[PDB]
Formats: sequence, structure tokens, C-alpha cells
Amino acid sequence: GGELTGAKLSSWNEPSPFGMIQVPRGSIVLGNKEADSLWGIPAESRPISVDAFWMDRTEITNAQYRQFVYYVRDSIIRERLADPAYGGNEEYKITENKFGEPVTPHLDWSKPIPSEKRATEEEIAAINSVYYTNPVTHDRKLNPDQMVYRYEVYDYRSAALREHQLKAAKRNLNTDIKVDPNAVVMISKDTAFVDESGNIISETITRPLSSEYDFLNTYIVPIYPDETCWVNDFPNARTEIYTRMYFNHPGYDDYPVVGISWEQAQAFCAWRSEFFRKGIRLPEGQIMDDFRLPTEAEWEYAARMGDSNNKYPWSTEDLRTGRGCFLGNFKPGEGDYTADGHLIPSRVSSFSPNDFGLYDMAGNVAEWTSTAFSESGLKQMSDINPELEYKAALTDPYILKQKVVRGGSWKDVARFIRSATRSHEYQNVGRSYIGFRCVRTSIAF
Amino acid sequence: GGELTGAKLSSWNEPSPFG
Amino acid sequence: TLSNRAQEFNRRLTQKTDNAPWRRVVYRRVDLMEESNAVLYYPPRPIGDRKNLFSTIFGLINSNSLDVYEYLDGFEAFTDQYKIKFQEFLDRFGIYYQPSTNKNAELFKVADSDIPSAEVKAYYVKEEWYFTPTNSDVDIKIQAICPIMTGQDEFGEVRNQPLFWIPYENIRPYIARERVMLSSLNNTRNSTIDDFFRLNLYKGDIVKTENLHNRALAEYCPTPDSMKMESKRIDKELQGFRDGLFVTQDTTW
Ligand SMILES: *[C@H]1O[C@H](CO)[C@@H](O[C@@H]2O[C@@H](C)[C@H](O)[C@@H](O)[C@H]2O)[C@H](O)[C@@H]1O[C@H]1O[C@H](C(=O)O)[C@@H](O[C@H]2O[C@H](CO)[C@@H](O[C@@H]3O[C@@H](C)[C@@H](O)[C@@H](O)[C@@H]3O)[C@H](O)[C@H]2O)[C@H](O)[C@H]1O
Ligand SMILES: *[C@H]1O[C@H](CO)[C@@H](O[C@@H]2O[C@@H](C)[C@H](O)[C@@H](O)[C@H]2O)[C@H](O)[C@@H]1O[C@H]1O[C@H](C(=O)O)[C@@H](O[C@H]2O[C@H](CO)[C@@H](O[C@@H]3O[C@@H](C)[C@@H](O)[C@@H](O)[C@@H]3O)[C@H](O)[C@H]2O)[C@H](O)[C@H]1O
Ligand SMILES: *[C@H]1O[C@H](CO)[C@@H](O)[C@H](O)[C@@H]1O
Ligand SMILES: [Ca+2]
Repeated sequence: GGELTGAKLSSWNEPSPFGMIQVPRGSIVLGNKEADSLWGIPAESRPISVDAFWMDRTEITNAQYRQFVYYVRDSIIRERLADPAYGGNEEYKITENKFGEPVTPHLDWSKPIPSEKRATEEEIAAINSVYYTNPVTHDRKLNPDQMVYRYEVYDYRSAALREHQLKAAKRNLNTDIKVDPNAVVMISKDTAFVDESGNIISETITRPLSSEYDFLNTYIVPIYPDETCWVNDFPNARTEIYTRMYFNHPGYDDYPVVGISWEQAQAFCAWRSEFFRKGIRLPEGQIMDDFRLPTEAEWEYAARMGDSNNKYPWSTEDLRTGRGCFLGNFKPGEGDYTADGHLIPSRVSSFSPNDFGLYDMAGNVAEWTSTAFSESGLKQMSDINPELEYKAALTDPYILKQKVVRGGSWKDVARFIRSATRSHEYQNVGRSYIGFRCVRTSIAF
Repeated sequence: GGELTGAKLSSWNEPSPFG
Repeated sequence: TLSNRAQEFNRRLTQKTDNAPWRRVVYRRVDLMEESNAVLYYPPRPIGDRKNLFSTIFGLINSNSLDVYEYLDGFEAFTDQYKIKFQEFLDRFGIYYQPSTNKNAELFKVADSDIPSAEVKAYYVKEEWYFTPTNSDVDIKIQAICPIMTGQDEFGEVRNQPLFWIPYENIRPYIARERVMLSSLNNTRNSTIDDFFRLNLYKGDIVKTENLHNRALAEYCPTPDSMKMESKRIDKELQGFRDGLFVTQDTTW
């Protein structure tokens, strides 16, 4: 043998994500130590520590989400092209390699989709299958009920739990206890499928723990933004113009995307992870982490620049610069949204960034986090990398499907744009004042 | 695939109404 | 009733003090006549479907959905031998009752005016401060609560009789569903009794501590002022332990 040298692994390459800044590991006291005493809300504070991660410089914009929408549209169109029901062209679905060996069927993204003017009747029908025309206004728009994205997520943390060991003998390390043969562990997972009628069937399956497939969750989510939020959020207002133009006007391309629910944000993050992985070369053994919504603790740490003395994403305690310019896009005056120059959201990066380099962590649009909402959630999370993760069952009461929202929006008063203030929203609800940005755990040494 | 660029729309021309 | 996901989440949201290197049990008296403590008091009598904590406890006991145990002077024994029989509690504390109309969810018939939801004006809280071994942080776990009826003493003077001990695990599922308002300046019912207890929003004076002599503060603090002083001293001891855990604010380097 010899002396004890090391079995060094193969060096990896870390690709720095585009549009993201690095947030270092550190500690912060989440919450505020003083209360308003007019809001009747006790002050809750808890010191926590987080590891380094990549965070999006700005909130996701209309064009960035339109990229996801267009990917879904193109994939569905290609699936229909290589389909006997609409077309039948086999060239849009590869099933064999150059040698004839059977392989996993998949789309051939190399060959361009037929152009509408140059397309044949079958190709035109397949292309139009994902569109919908208003019989009255004669307006052709992507069908929201057809823009559905399918994705699976493996629950590594649940599979790592000691109670979920696939072997019964390994679920208890106490030798005094004998493993009951009859003992059964019940596990819950999510699945979804498209039936012959075309309707999306989503279900939560509860069954005895028997295999790794017990830790795989499958979702088919309609991902087209809910543009009607503008009308629904504000009764007795002329906000239909935004319901018609905000997501469809080229001038709003760099404005944050709104009307996105928590589930749609998770689907977008999964699509972004898959898209990023497809376009990179990874040596053998390299393992990366996926894009995700931030935890509320991570978001609060990043908004306050890892400093417990900051109430807002800026060093000063005021809300305006020395010259009277506001530091964010919120509702500063009574019925006075425009005091900062903007009524509805504004182009990302319209104000000065953080010390970390982040824009619009206060105001503009409030942002989804991955944390489930609980009134005593700060006490129930951990000290390190705090998280309160809940995968609600479909038949669960609606009250259990609330997720934490952070930052404040264009319609919030200065209290709710404070970095320590927590809001919440139901996971299936989209609002004209809630957007989101993504994070990615960074392996740094 | 690649990184998260944008799917921009085609720019429009805004007419200024007379009067 | 609960889904598998909810059961797993709830069992993940339970505090464990099994292998704590440090522990301390403290018995506190929480006075409902104080702001931020009247959360357990409002409403003194039910208003439609709105009940205070003792109204909920009495209702659950009227069914077979809550096991409560006798209040002994010196120790707590939550065993079947000390389980409280509802019949021989109303007579003991003189609560008027009638035969029930149905044995399901109704052991007897008690009018609202009979239920001492407004006379019960203080609670006993048995907290356990513990130091988590894996995380190295200090937390508090509530073990039991005990309502205190403030009914007048016969022949004169005021007499405060503890009623019984409610193991917190027994009542936790029921009080996690009833929303309450935490302030008089904000009447929104955005919290629950479970959140109120888990956030340690109650303010009480230490009346007992688990020691080697089984002594209570009353046995060696005659005057109320001395009792308050001793409670302050014990609270200083606990806060000093927490402060001495860490060295990040020592600038003597
Ligand atoms: C495009 O996406 C839409 C969803 O938005 C899909 O449409 C859904 O399904 C159709 C059939 C119905 O109309 C609806 O239910 C609708 O919502 C549509 O089918 C497309 O997605 C599907 O096809 C993709 C493709 O053909 O590229 C799949 O791509 C990915 O999955 C492959 C699975 O093997 C994967 O290959 C595997 O991984 C790579 C890294 C490599 O190791 C390879 O050998 C492996 O086999 C691809 O790389 C992925 O891009 C997509 O998953 C699938 O849903
Ligand atoms: C979620 O669940 C549904 C079933 O409830 C899946 O199936 C769809 O639903 C039916 C009703 C429709 O006709 C179709 O749309 C159909 O595709 C759905 O796709 C989702 O499946 C996901 O969850 C499954 C699960 O939890 O059961 C996963 O496991 C299953 O598939 C495995 C594939 O290898 C299979 O393993 C194979 O069979 C076993 C018997 C054994 O021989 C093993 O060696 C084989 O590999 C599992 O046993 C199945 O349970 C599924 O992969 C996953 O996509
Ligand atoms: C009041 O004074 C008595 C006598 O010193 C003490 O026993 C008690 O703790 C309190 O300080
Ligand atoms: Ca924002």
C-alpha cells in the first residue's frame, strides 16, 4: 500500500449564470426589533445564517417569461406536427438514431417549424391548434388552456430522510428497537397526465413506501400569465388597458411580469434549469443545482445586504435621497402612487441597486418565495439555511396553500416595502403586483 | 438552450392624435 | 381527516428536547387582565361562534375529545389515575348542569352563564427551556396549562382555585384552528392560540421552578414584592444563560 495520500476527484467547471449576482454567505437577524404599536402587530426577530447563492439582478421581465411561453408553444406545435391526429410528419419526432437502434422518442429541434405562409394544410392546422380567435373581436392569441408545461421534480430531501429508508432495518439505528415486519410507511407524491379526452388530471397518491418513484412529483401546469388580474384586483377602475397591453406591448418588455402564480413560477424555474442544462458541457461526475424561488430568509438576507441595521435595501433610513428622489416604486402618498414617478410597475433598474447589486428589492412588484406561510414560521425554521417547505395535497384545505411574499409592490405603503415585512398569497393566485426572481445555490470554497 | 435572454416583441409606432 | 402531507408536516413541526444538554422547567402565572394576555380571554362569553380559550376547553371536555388531569399541590401526574371525571368537577366547583339530550359530544347540559369562561382569569404555564444539541440554540416548549378560576372566597376575600392540567399536546390540534386577534388596536383575526403560545407572546411571572427541593416561590417569598423580585432574578438567570452561550459581542480582544 504505502502512506495515506488522497483520492482526489476530477476538477469541475462552475458556469456563472447570466443576469445574476453573487450573494455571499453570512448572518442576519430576520425581522424587526421594534413594532409600530398602531398596526397592533408584535415584533418578531430571529438571527439566522445562510450560504452563498446566485440571485437574479432584477425581477423576471415580460420578455424573459415570454421566452418560456414561446418554448412551450413551439414544443406543443412540434408534438402536434409529428402526430397522425393533426399532421403525421415523422421528422418532428426522432425515435431511432443514425444506426437504427431504438431510442427515447424526442423532438427534433433542428428542423424549423413551417412558416404560416409556406405551410401546408396539415402544418397550418397543427400551428393553429394552439391558438384561439375571439369570434367577436377576431383577435388571435395563444390559448391559455393549451399552454401547459409538464415537468418532474425528485424530492432528494424526502428520500434522504431516515424514516424513508427503502430498507426497514435502516430506519432505526437504536439497537434496542426491533424492526416490525408489518410496519408500513405511507408516502405522498404528485402525478399528472393527459387523458384521451385531453383534460389534465392531477392527483396526490398516498401509498406504502416501496421504491424511488415514491419521491418523484409530476406536474402539468398552465403557464400563460393571468392578464385579467388588472381588472380583478381593482374594481371600479380603468385598468383593462393593462389587461390588454401589459404582457403584449413591446414597450413593457423590460417591465416585471405579473399575474404569475406560485405554481407557474416553479414551472418557469424548472424550465430554466432544464434549458440551462441542455446548453452546457459537464465533465463526468459534475452535479449542479437547479434554479428555484428564494427562501424568505434568503430573500430577506439579500434585500438588506446581509446587514441587520438596514430596514430597506439601502443604507439610509429615509425613503428619499438628499435631493428628494424616492428610492423605490411604491405608493408614497394617500391615493398618490405617482409621487416616485410611476403609477404601475416600472422598467427594471429604474432606481439605484443594492450594495449586493440587486434592483427593485423594495417596491415595483412583490416577489414569490418558496417558503410556506405560517404565523410562527420564524420560530419553526432552522438556524442554518432556514426553510419551511410544504407540498400541499390537492384535497388539502385551501388555508394550507399560502406562500410567503416579500418586498412590497407599486401599490404598497412604505410599511410593506420594508424588507422585514411578510405578506402571503395562495399558490394558485396571480396578482398585478406580484412577480418573482430566481436563485441558485452556488458551490463555492 | 442556454441562458435567459428575452423574447422581445416587435416595436410599434405611436401616432400623435391631431388636435 | 388530515392528509398524509399535513401529518408529515405537523410531525416535522414538533419540538424535540430528548438529548438537550441543558434544560429548565419554569411554572409561570399568566394574568388575563393584562394587554397582550387578554388574547386568551376575549370574548369573556361566547359571541356566536367566538369563544375564548376556556370556553373551547370546556366544550372539548363536554365531549370525549380532551383528557384533563387533576391539579395537585407539588407535582403533575398525567396518568389514568389522575384523569379528571367531568361529572365530579361541576359539583366540586359548583357548575350548574342538567342531563344531556344526546350522549354524543355532550356529557351533560351546561348553560353559558354557568361556564366560568369569564371567571377564569389566570393560567398556569409549564415551560421547558432547552438547548438543542444539533443546532446549538435555546428554545421553549410548552408542557401544560392550567386555568385559574377567580371566584370570590366564601366569607370574604378572593380565592383563586386552579382547575386542572391540560397537556399541551392534547389541546394543540384544537387551538390551531381558531383564529384570534392579538391586539385591541388591530381587530384582524390573523393568528391562532397555538401561534400565541408558540411565539411566547404571553407575559407571566415565574411562580415555580424545577429544583432539587421541590420548592415553590411562595414557600420562601412571603410578600408579593419579594415574589416579583425572585421572578425577576430567575428571568435574569435564564437570559444570562442565553447571553453566555455566545461570545460574538465581546470586544475585550
Ligand atoms: C415540449 O414541452 C411541452 C410541455 O410544455 C410538451 O407538451 C406536453 O405533452 C404533449 C404530448 C401534450 O400535448 C401535453 O401534455 C403538453 O403539455 C411537449 O411534448 C414537449 O416536451 C416533451 O418533449 C421534449 C423533447 O422531445 O425534447 C422533452 O425534452 C426533455 O426530455 C427528454 C426525455 O428523454 C430529454 O432527454 C433525456 O435527457 C437528455 C439530457 C439526454 O440524456 C437524453 O438521452 C435523455 O433521454 C431531453 O433532453 C429533454 O429536453 C420533454 O421532457 C417532454 O416533456
Ligand atoms: C404519475 O402517476 C400516473 C399513474 O397514477 C402515471 O401514469 C399515467 O397515468 C395513467 C392513468 C395514464 O394512462 C397515462 O398518462 C400514464 O402515463 C403518470 O405518468 C405519472 O407517473 C409517475 O409516477 C409513477 C408512479 O408513482 O407510479 C412512476 O412510476 C411508474 O412507472 C415506472 C416506470 O418504469 C414503473 O416501473 C416499471 O414497472 C414496475 C412494475 C417494475 O417492473 C419496474 O422495474 C419498471 O421499471 C413503476 O412501477 C410505476 O409506478 C412513473 O415513472 C412516473 O412518471
Ligand atoms: C423578598 O425577600 C425575601 C427575603 O429576603 C426573599 O426570600 C425573596 O426571594 C424576595 O427577595
Ligand atoms: Ca420588487
